Amino acid sequence: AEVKGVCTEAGMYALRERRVHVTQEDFEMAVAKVM
Amino acid sequence: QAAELFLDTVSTFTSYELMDYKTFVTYTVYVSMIALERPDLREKVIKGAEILEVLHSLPAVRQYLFSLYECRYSVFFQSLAVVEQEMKKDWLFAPHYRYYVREMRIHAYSQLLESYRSLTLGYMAEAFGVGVEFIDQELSRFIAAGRLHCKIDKVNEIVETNRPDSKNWQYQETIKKGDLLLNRVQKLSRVINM
Amino acid sequence: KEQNGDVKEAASILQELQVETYGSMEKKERVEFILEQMRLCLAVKDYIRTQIISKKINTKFFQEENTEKLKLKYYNLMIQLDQHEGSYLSICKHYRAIYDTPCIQAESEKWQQALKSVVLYVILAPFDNEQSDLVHRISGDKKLEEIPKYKDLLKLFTTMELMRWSTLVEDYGMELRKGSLESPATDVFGSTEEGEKRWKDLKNRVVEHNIRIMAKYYTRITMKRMAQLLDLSVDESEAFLSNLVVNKTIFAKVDRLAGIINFQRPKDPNNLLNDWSQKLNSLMSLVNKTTHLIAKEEMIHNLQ
Amino acid sequence: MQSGIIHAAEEKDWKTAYSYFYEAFEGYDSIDSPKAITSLKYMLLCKIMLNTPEDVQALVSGKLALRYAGRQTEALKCVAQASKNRSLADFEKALTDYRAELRDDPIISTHLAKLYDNLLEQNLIRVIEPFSRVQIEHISSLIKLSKADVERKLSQMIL
Repeated sequence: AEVKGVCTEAGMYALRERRVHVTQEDFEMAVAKVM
Repeated sequence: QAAELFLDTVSTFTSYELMDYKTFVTYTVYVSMIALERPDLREKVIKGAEILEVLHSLPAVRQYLFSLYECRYSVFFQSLAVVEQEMKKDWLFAPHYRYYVREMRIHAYSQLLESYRSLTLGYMAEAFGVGVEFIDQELSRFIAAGRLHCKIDKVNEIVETNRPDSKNWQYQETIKKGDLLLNRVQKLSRVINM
Repeated sequence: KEQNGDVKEAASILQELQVETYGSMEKKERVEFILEQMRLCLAVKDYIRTQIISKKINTKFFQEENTEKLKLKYYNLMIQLDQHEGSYLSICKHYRAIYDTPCIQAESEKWQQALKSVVLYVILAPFDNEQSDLVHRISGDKKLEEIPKYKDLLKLFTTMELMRWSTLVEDYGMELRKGSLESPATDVFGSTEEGEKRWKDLKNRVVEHNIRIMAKYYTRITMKRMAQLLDLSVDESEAFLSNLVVNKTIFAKVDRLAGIINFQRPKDPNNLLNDWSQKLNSLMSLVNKTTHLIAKEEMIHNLQ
Repeated sequence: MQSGIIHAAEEKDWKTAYSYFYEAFEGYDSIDSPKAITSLKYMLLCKIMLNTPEDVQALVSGKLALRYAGRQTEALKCVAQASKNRSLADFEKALTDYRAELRDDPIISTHLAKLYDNLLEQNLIRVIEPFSRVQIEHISSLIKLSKADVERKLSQMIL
């Protein structure tokens, strides 16, 4: 569940930085936010 | 549509089962040159970070694309010759290499002629590195085909451009496509009625 | 503080007060306090502060009797603010409001000067629907009759015809910018930096009027003639026209090579056929009207 | 602030850089440092680079930006006015006025080239708008540039 939340929050970070592709930085920030 | 899809998936390409990223970017650059207009080409290919990095890796196709973009002529033609050779070698592009080269030559001629009311065949030949007679015959062939918006005065060699309204092109395309679809509809009608 | 100089600190002292909120204070004293605020703000040369303070006065208050000095001071401060800003339409409105003051209404010379300022500033205002309506009302004003020349100037600026700035200056200049000792000449164009600016603006308004008239009457014109009629050289005339075109006040395509200007937008088939169909509709309506007239005359002259 | 620098130092997106600078300005708004002035400077630079110079005046006139009037924000005000006027001469005048402020490499000297290019294009558009057929020499005389350079730029714009 936390892994899925990390994926979703990486998508949300890619959204916040208006952009079409989720990136390594988005995944990093998603992990940091979720944990 | 090939260029549209390739530009969509340029930054997310992972299908190595088909071909390497180098070849993928090569194909993307080719289709983008032959399909996209100057603004879209500038925004997508000439400035896309991934395309620029892979073109830094590629010594030749980068030169081809940028020569086309920034109007360095006759280098566009050596590039077009080499790319034509590899297109003919390639199985995917093979039964379209002649068409692609013809379209790219037409695009280069149109790009050179767009921003000038007249342009001497001598200047055209000097820009393209080719001879005056060859460029004259090529230009006349394309004008007869109807894919260039100019005429050429031969008694005193000079290419004079014109601006036909897009309504004429749209009418010609409408007549052509409607003729194809009307032939199909009539064929269906004969098939059904009897 | 002000009597001791140091006007900025006195200003600050005043705007520390939110006099608009004090309920017990009478309305007249509240307005006087706000006017003092505005006066010291103007002295400090804080026009933004003066404007926002001015926004705290309800002009309706200058109608319930005894409000003569208050309204005159308010509108004079508004005129000063708008002059320091650059507007002319608001100055015209404020001068007209002053003209509407009984105190100015009496003492004939006062309303002479007030109406002169109103006319001058409505002329100076750039053209638009609001300015056109204002000049319409000012011309409709009856008391213009007393002043001989300013009514004529308003007539010239409201007439749909050209007017050369040379003859404008010759006929009117000597009795607007100076002169008229018998009837004091307003200070709208006085020999001071701001008066020079206003005179240049009047020249610009004259040129704009000429260009508008030429735009509406001409299908096509040459620069060598447009400049001649605008009393400018070819370069200044074409620069003015380019400024107007860029601002989108007037449409005009300038073929510099042939020295031509055309004010007609490119012909659209939709527009052409719409004009043709409107002509046809008007024709049908006119034949209906004329046959009704036929019936009327036949009724009158047929029975007997 | 560092993210807003790195974005628009790598170019690409300017709206995200403007958002980063706005957040940095809110953070630096005298709450914890005096760098709010430079954050606002970068914010105005992003707003003008976005081809939206009309917003700079409101951005500087905002209640919170009102208390930052100075040689650092008025310079960007002048640059925004030049961009609105599409007047390369006025842009050069603003640079000459605020040379050190706008050219002492405060992470804007790398963008003055783009400013010059886009403003030159806009000024050419403005000068050619009231014309159906004009001399290139006349355009050069109006925009203060060489005939060959304006010819090349006009050809590029046409293409």
